[PDB]
Amino acid sequence: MLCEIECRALSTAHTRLIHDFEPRDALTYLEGKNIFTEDHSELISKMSTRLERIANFLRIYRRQASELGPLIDFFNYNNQSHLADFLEDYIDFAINEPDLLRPVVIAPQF
Amino acid sequence: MLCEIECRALSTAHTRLIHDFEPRDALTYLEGKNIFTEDHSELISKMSTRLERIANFLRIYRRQASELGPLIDFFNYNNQSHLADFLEDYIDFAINEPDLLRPVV
Amino acid sequence: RQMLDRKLLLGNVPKQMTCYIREYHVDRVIKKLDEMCDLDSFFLFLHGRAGSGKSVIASQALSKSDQLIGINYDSIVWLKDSGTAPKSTFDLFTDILLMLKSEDDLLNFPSVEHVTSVVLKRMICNALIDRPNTLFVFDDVVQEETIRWAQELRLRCLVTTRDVEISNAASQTCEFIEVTSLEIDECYDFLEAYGMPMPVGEKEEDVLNKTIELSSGNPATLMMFFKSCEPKTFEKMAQLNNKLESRGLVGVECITPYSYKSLAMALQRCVEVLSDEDRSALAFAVVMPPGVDIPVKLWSCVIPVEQLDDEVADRLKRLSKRGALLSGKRMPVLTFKIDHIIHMFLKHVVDAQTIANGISILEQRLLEITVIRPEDFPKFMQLHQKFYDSL
Amino acid sequence: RQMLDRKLLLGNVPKQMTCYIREYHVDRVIKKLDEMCDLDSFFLFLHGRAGSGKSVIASQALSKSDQLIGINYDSIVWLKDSGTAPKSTFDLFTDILLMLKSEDDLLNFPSVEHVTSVVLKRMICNALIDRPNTLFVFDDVVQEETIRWAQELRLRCLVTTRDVEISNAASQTCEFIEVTSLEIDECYDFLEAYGMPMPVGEKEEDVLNKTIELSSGNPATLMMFFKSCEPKTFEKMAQLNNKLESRGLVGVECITPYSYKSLAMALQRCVEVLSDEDRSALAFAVVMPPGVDIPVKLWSCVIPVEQLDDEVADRLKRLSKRGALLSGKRMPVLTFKIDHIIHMFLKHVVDAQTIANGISILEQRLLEITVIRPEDFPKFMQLHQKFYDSL
Ligand SMILES: Nc1ncnc2c1ncn2[C@@H]1O[C@H](COP(=O)(O)OP(=O)(O)OP(=O)(O)O)[C@@H](O)[C@H]1O
Ligand SMILES: Nc1ncnc2c1ncn2[C@@H]1O[C@H](COP(=O)(O)OP(=O)(O)OP(=O)(O)O)[C@@H](O)[C@H]1O
Ligand SMILES: [Mg+2]
Ligand SMILES: [Mg+2]
Repeated sequence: MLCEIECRALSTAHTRLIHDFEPRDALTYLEGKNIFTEDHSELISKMSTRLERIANFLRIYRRQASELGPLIDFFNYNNQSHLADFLEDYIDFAINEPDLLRPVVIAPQF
Repeated sequence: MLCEIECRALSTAHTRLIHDFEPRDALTYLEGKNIFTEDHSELISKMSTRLERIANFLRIYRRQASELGPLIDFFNYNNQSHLADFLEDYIDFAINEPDLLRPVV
Repeated sequence: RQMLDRKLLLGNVPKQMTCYIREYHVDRVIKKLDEMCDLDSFFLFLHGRAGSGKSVIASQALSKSDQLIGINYDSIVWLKDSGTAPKSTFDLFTDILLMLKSEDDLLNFPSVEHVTSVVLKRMICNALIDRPNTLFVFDDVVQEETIRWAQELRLRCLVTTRDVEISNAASQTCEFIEVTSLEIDECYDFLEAYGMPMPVGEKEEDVLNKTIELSSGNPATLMMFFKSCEPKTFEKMAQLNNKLESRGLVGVECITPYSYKSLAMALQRCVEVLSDEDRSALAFAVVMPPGVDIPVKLWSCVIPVEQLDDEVADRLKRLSKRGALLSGKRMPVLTFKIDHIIHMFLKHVVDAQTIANGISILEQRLLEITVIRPEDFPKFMQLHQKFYDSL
Repeated sequence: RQMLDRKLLLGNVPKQMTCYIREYHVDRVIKKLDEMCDLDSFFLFLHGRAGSGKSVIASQALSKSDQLIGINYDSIVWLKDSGTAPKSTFDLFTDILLMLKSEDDLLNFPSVEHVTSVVLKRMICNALIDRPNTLFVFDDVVQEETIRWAQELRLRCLVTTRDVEISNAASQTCEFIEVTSLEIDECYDFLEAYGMPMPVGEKEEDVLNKTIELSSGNPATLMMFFKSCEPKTFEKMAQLNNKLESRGLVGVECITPYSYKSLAMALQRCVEVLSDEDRSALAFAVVMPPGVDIPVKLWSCVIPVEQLDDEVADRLKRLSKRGALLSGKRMPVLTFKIDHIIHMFLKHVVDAQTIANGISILEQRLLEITVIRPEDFPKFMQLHQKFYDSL
């Protein structure tokens, strides 16, 4: 499982994961890095709308991974690096520099 | 682009690159050795906090250089040699030996 | 400012008052809430007398600043407690399970009631992962068991109550904001806001004053009185005040937004919960001058029960804490004061005969053998003869 | 350190205390548990007196060291027992079946009511596969049937209980850790932790040892005394001790993180479970010198039932091994002692008549032709006349 920090990130960066993203694109990369199952990919892969595949990808994902690695190491490869960069920035304004998360990486999207 | 070794180094020696360093100091030396662009230096040069200029210097850098040379050859000149020495030590405990950690504990 | 309203409505939060607002307090209930974000599982208590206006302030404190919802906390859950039965502390959480649930699967709602607590509790903290930093408002807590569970659920919530003792059972730190009686200057504003014959004449000013006195700043009962001004006349206000020191809130009772049309109906509940032996102590505390700073010994005279006359003080402190019925001033000397509002209700609901005997006992113990000092003058009935003759 | 909290919360484990933490013990409950990682289906008993603080220590022992959860055991299941009915030992396991179950299929959970014991038991050890490394905490056992269930299913257990004899039924791994009365030196720290005024004047210091002698190291009723001392002054403490010598624990009774407002309310339950004939023995213990090492024959005088006076001692041993109601020593001579707390409990509970009756019986057997030696002077010893006067 993740936690409040790693799940708060998937939620904060949600206005964005809706405008450009697709869970079908990540299913192959995750059945692989060992974080899914052949029913998992079935469940998220056959979904009429994308907000469905997205809400199932973010639900299923928060349970399966020991951390938020194999999803930054994916928006990179998928030419959606403007995404994996935002999330890695957010994970950094928490461990090393505390406090700075709310003024810097949280407010500019109110 | 770099790779996992050269990027694992910029990450391992990260507790340090936060306590004493500054991307403004290196921008001139890198627009020069041909590894940046006048928008690159603009993007990292106008940043309110340093952890911003640092995270952008380490993101932008990992894409641009064919290797991790023009950053050891900089902490040297910048009186921050205690840095370029740590990173050159790390690149050596992998360049001169074919053995590390495997998938373990 | 349109997303809030979506979130407010769905969290069952009432609309804030707009005509008149206790800014300082609303502005003090928002501040303390902002200070608590990183810290998880916290209690904010708005302890106050019955109808002291606590619940309205939570409506406003979550309705003025839009930061509280969206910026500081993602969602809101506002649930009214008012639980007295032992099943109530469990029933509240069943209503807090479906609240937290999705619009989908309210159809598949199971018999959660026929499920054990260890399941309702686990079942809640199992779905609570959906919403992080969730704020829960618990309008009107009477019992303490809820807190016991909540602390087992590592929960953070705002709390409107008339008592404060429950925190002792709790052990995760707490903060507090007391809804005091409406200050004199403030009241005026409240009236003007609601529109009242503007105070202008002397005898009238002196007549408008009397009004507040009886209410003694209780917002709810300051509303319940204002609604008795159909003629919109200060003269009428005088008339009502006169009716009060005789008939009591009963005559001034009226339909109001508040839960209790009559404040005596509210305070009832504050007199039932009261410790039984402690209940007696209070019951004989209706023989003292209203709104007067009066000594402990002078009280030792009417109150039931060696140099343990301190027992009088213990009752007066507990009674002042539970329901904030009483109030004790530490300095210069340990003295309490039966607020007119806290005084009239008891007077009308209790036994005059008890008070009569009570008054007798008072006089006796007094005989014994704003700077009042009956230390050397305990036996001073005439002092409040105006009050005593009433008995 | 964020994965634990996930695991603690889901295993329904309460938050560990922080103001005051025991050590040696917590460090002795962890050690023995590590030794038994290889061992399976073992019992750890935190046998101790009531309100003596056992349950809090399990909260801390599973909350300080993160190894216990993750390193030594994979998951935690902490369930409060408190079962008295015969259906209770079955009901506990129904709550331990859903605990062990998945978040999925709590909605599809069938009716355990129809499920029989052979089924609930088989049904549990059938799903227990998906949890090989699982520790179960059974806060507050007061029965043995549960121990039998555990022996049957081959299972691991931390156990908080007051009565230690329950383990006799089982024939598996059994170790023990006793939560003693808080030592004198320790107490100080506890109060210091709670910011109790610091001892300064000899007279004020005089009070210090006394409350302890009274509270005989009972954390709960120490917490209760603290909830009482709002003034926070040694004077307050003295006054409360006074109330107690005149009001028992009722005087110190108050709301607290304890499920119980009064300790007498707790100990009740320790006097109901008692063997009918053992109940009497306890009931007469009131007429004894409190916190005093006193001989068996001395007790033979008040206790109900020839050379077989050993039976009286038997009663004293059994009574001492059930919630630690009694306390006895072996050397120099077989003697017991009625902890001040239990003595007060007895005094306040037993028929006002019996107290005199018991002392009368003592007198009836008081005649015959710390190094107390009444073996040679029992007939003519009244060293506890002080206490005797209390009767
Ligand atoms: N700011 C306010 N503006 C207008 N009316 C108020 C205000 N505060 C209190 N009242 C009066 O009190 C009634 C509700 O009182 P409120 O619920 O705010 O007090 P309370 O402390 O919650 O009492 P309880 O604890 O019994 O819920 C309203 O119907 C109104 O008559
Ligand atoms: N380490 C501690 N720190 C603070 N309070 C304590 C501590 N230990 C015991 N207490 C007091 O005892 C109460 C709970 O006692 P606890 O549950 O630990 O004892 P217990 O042996 O479980 O009693 P029972 O067997 O009846 O459950 C707390 O509310 C607190 O007042
Ligand atoms: Mg209300
Ligand atoms: Mg307990």
